[PDB]
Amino acid sequence: GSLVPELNEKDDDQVQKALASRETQLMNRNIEITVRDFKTLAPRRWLNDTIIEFFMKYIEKSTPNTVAFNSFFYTNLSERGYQGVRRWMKRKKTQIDKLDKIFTPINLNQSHWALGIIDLKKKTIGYVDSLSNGPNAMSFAILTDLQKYVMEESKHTIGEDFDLIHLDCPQQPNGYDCGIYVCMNTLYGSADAPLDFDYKDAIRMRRFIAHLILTDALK
Repeated sequence: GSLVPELNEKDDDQVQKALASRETQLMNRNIEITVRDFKTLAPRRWLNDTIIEFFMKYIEKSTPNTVAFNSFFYTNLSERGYQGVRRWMKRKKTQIDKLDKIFTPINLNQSHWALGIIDLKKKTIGYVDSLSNGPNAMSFAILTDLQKYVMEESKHTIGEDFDLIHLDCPQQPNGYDCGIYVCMNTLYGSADAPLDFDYKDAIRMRRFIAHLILTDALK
């Protein structure tokens, strides 16, 4: 089958409109998306925090027993430890012991977008990068932090024995589609699907998110 649909002509045009539009509110559901933000979905552009946040919340609402944190989660966890993110789970109206997965979009050095996947059932923490040179210091750190997070959040009941892995995923053909690939990996991860997508699937993602935004998908 396929996880990212092809838009019908009316839906793809609505997107086109909004992209060529000069308009301060396409959406407000607590994520306000503007044409300015929307335009980062436009082709060849760097996807911004707001659009990731949107997609993440979409995934949450469209996936049982799943939490998909925004990109500021990892920044706070990294700079301030667990104490800097200790209420974030409670705010999700759930408990960590009651989840299948936890997604964490990661903005490395403000440009490079990557993905952390905590799979509580599989007992793994994966680092997924679409511009991967291989294991490195930052990926190691990400895995270590996410593990620490699990260990704390769970009041030290789970996480200490998790497999800390580097998950292969499809590699982007350019230096700007990181955001999209993160979204792609999140969607697939959420469906427990192998990360076997291609670049054509990825470009369709841009239109899809755009569609989702314009159709008030979070509602």
